[PDB]
Amino acid sequence: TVQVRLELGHRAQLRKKPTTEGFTHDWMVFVRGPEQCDIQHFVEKVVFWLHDSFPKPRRVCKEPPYKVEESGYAGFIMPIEVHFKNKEEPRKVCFTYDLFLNLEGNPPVNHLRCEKLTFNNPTTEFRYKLLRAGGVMV
Amino acid sequence: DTSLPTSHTYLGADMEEFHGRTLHDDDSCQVIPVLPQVMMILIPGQTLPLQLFHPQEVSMVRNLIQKDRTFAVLAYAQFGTTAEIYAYREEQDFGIEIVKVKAIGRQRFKVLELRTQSDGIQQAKVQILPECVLPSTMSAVQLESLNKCQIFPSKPDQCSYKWWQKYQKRKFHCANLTSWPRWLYSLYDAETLMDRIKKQLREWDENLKDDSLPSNPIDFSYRVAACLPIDDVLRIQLLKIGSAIQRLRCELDIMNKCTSLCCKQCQETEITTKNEIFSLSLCGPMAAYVNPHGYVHETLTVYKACNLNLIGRPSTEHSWFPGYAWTVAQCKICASHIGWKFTATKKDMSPQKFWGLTRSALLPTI
Ligand SMILES: O=C1C[C@]2(CCN(S(=O)(=O)NC3CCN(CCNC(=O)c4cccc(-c5cn6cc(C(=O)NC7CCC7)ccc6n5)c4)CC3)C2)C(=O)N1
Ligand SMILES: [Zn+2]
Repeated sequence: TVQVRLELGHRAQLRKKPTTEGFTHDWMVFVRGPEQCDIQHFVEKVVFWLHDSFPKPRRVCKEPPYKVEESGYAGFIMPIEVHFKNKEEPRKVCFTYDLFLNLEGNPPVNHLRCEKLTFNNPTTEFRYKLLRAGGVMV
Repeated sequence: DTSLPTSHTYLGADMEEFHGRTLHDDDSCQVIPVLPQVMMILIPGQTLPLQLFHPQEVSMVRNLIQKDRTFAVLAYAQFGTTAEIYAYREEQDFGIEIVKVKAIGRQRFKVLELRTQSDGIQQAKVQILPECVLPSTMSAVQLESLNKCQIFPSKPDQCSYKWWQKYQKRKFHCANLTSWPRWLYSLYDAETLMDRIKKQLREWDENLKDDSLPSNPIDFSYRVAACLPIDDVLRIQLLKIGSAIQRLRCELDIMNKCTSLCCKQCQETEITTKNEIFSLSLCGPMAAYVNPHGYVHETLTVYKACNLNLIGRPSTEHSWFPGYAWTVAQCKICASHIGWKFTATKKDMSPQKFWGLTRSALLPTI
């Protein structure tokens, strides 16, 4: 069995100069995984789902860093898909990141959520790539 | 003006500066921290600006400024480049202790081991690679009686066929003592290769000053490699080469061969051609800049771009080039973020427009 950590996060800051479109905050969501691990060893790509109000609702990042820098006026629930090079399920993992912006004139919002994921039946090359990334076999 | 872009004023106005130099002797084993968010292949002499926001990277950079002001950037690894911090500033941004720094690539190295740490400061066991300096190719084939005729009166027809023919005839007169002609030895001479590379650069930039380029073959070669629109594999090959002459010859070969840059996503759409490249910065046509969120892009400046489309209205909120407003630009075929178009805020400014394309989205083609 293989047990690997992941870390999702986002930041949001009030725009000092509101734009003509009416946007008041700048927000960035990023998937980086745990501390000091090249996720690319086992993640083929990452998919970011944005509110349809944004143009190009579906963003794709095929190499790290995996991110979506954007501007807006309101938050939402943002789906994220992390697809691995796994040869069998789990081949993809879905998260529902609560993307929220800082209102109430508080200091800018910064959020980090840590999660744990499981893979089964790892092969020798699978274990090799996980150890390249630092994954731990349990 | 061409000095403004290198100032990186968009980051901030005042930042503590450290003018000291930290060097590591050759073939010496070191233990160096590794920055996790830098995948760039830092070349010696290239400026790396960063805006660290991670809770632990702030602590690591604080320890670095406390001691030795140096970290590592792996050639994402078996090779990497050390970066020496030279500008520093703290701020409270995004609700976090954010640290804005500027460093310079200093030394190449080979990776021996990568060991993690409890705090997360990945320590690399580092071997400092050397700079192989060779004497003149005529050093072994020389006549003492002619040692006087090795320093030439001046370097003023002039700066053309005359001076260079005389240079070849005088400094490589002993080729006849060997089985090889003088013009062969001319191909392994630092001065001639540097002059040819300078001719190519001047072809790129008609407003190029000789004083702007280093007179040292090593520094000149590193600057040339830093300013070429090339891929990652060639960057690694250039870093691996330890002899200045070999690097200069490789750079000349690349410059001769390279013709155009295509969309790294489409792979068949051309965006720009090497003849349209131009330098708006003393650093060179290509330089590294950070976006508002702290991530780094290598931008190359051109007069014109092909198959490009713009989004938004030019703004000067965080422009990398003062006096210019940026509009996000992308390849119209696929909309991938290729770069931006910079337009003049004033009307009496030269040029009135140009483009800056991120190297991370450009694929050179031959
Ligand atoms: O020259 C240089 C350059 C830089 C300075 C800048 N950089 S950068 O470009 O790299 N970084 C970033 C890259 C991203 N850029 C913006 C991207 N988006 C756009 O353009 C764009 C265009 C058209 C429409 C929209 C849009 C956003 N919407 C939000 C909402 C919303 O909130 N809905 C809520 C209701 C519940 C959810 C609704 C509709 C909507 N429509 C967005 C900003 C800059 C480097 C430098 O430092 N020097
Ligand atoms: Zn494209």
